Amino acid sequence: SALRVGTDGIYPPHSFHAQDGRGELTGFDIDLIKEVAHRLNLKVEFFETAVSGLITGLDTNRYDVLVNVAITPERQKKYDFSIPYIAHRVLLVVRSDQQDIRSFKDLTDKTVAQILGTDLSRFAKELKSHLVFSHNFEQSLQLLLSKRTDATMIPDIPFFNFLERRPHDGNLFKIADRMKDNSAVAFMMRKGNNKLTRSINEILCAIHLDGTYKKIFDRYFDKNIISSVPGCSS
Amino acid sequence: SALRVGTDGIYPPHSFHAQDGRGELTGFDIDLIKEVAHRLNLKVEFFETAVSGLITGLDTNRYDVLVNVAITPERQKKYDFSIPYIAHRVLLVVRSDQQDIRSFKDLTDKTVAQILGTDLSRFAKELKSHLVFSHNFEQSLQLLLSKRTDATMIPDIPFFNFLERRPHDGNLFKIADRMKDNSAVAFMMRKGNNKLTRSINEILCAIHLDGTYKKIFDRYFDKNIISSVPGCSS
Repeated sequence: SALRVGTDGIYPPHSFHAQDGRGELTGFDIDLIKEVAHRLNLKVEFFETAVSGLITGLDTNRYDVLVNVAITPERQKKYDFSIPYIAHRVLLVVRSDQQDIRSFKDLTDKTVAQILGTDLSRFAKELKSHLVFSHNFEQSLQLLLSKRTDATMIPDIPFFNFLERRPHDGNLFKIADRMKDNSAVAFMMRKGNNKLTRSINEILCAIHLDGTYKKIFDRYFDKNIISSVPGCSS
Repeated sequence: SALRVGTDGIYPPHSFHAQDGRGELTGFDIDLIKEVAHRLNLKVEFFETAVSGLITGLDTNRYDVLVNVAITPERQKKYDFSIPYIAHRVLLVVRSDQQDIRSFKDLTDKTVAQILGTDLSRFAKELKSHLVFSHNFEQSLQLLLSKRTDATMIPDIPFFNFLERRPHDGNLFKIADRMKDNSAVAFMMRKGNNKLTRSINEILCAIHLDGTYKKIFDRYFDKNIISSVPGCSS
C-alpha cells in the first residue's frame, strides 16, 4: 500500500516543486521520506496542504506522516514522533536598517510576519506583537524586505536557503537574536501508530549507516552551517 | 508505582558510586533518569548488574529501563528507545608510543581490551582481534597500560572523564583513530509500553527547555569535547 505524507510544497529547501514550481515535489524532507518508504517497500502519496492545516489534516486522517515537524512537549503528548533527523535554530531576522529590535522580548508592539497556524505565530501573539500572517517563509521575508513588517522569527534552514537563492536580497537582513538551543525536527504521526514509527526509526538508522543520509543532507544543506543529529551504530 | 532501572555502577561519569565507589549511586545518566522519574511522579529503583547481563534483566522483567544504550538497528528492532539524550564517539585508544595501529582495520591480529557482552567486543571479535575481556572502561585502560593488550575501543565520554580524573596519566595514552560519526544514546525498554516511552520523551523535552539538561550535562561533561543532542521547542 501507499505511505500518505502531508506537506506544503512551497517551503524550499524542505518541500518545493522543481523547475520553479512547475515540476515534481522535491527537497530535503521529501527525498528523505521517499527513501524511508522505498526501503520500507512502500509507494509515497503526497497530500499538499497549507501549513495551517497540516496537523489538522493528520488528525483528520487524510495522511499518515508529516515531514519537518519540530518536537514540542504538547506535540509529543498528542502524537507519535520518529527519532529526530535534523535540527534547526530559530532566528529573529530584521532588516539591516532596524535599530530598536535586539531580542525576542523587543518584539512586543512590533509588527511581525509569521506563518498562520504555527507555534512561532503563537509565540509572536504571546509577545503581544502585531501579527501579519504570511503563507510561507518566502512571503515572511518578502514582507520584511518591503518594510510591511519589522521582523520575522524563522529557522536557520529556510533563511539561509533564501540567501542562497537570492544573494542580492539578504546582506539586507540581519539576525537580531537567536534561541539558545537548536530544535529537534522529526516525522510526526498519529498517536498509537507505533509500528510505522518503529519502522521509520530503523530505516533512518540504516540511512545514517550506509551513507544515504549524508548524501541527502549534502544535496541541500551546508554542513558548516546546518546542524545535523547524532549518527547511529552498527 | 516504581520506575525500575538497571545499570552497572562502575562506569563514571555515567553510573558510579560517590566517595571513591563507596557511597550512593550518581552520574549523568543516573541523575537524568531520576529527574525523568521525579517529573513523572514515579519513585526510582536501581538494580546493578554486570554489563553482560543488563539486557537479560530487561528481557526477564527484573527492571524496565536501561541507561546509556547506544541505538543500533538490531536493538531498535527488538526494544523501544527513548529519544536520544546524548551522543558519544567511539575512539581507538593505544599507548602513546604505539606505532603499528592507525585505524580500526589495523586491529586485526592485535590484542584489544573490551567488555564482554558489548557491541564493541563483537566488533573487536569480527575484526579478528585477540580479545581480553575487561570488567569496565577503567580496567580496559589499565590492561592497555600493563601491555596485556595493545588497544581498546572506548567511547569519548569515559575516556575524557578518565583524563579529567587522572590528568598526569594522560600522556600514557593517545587516540589512534575515531569513528567518522558520533552515536545516539538513549534509554532502552522492552517493546510494547509506548505510554512510558512517550512520557519519558515528553519530560526529556521539558528538561531540555527549562535548562535542567544543561545543568545535568555540565555537572559531568565538557561541552567543548562531548557532543550533545538537539534541544527542544516549546
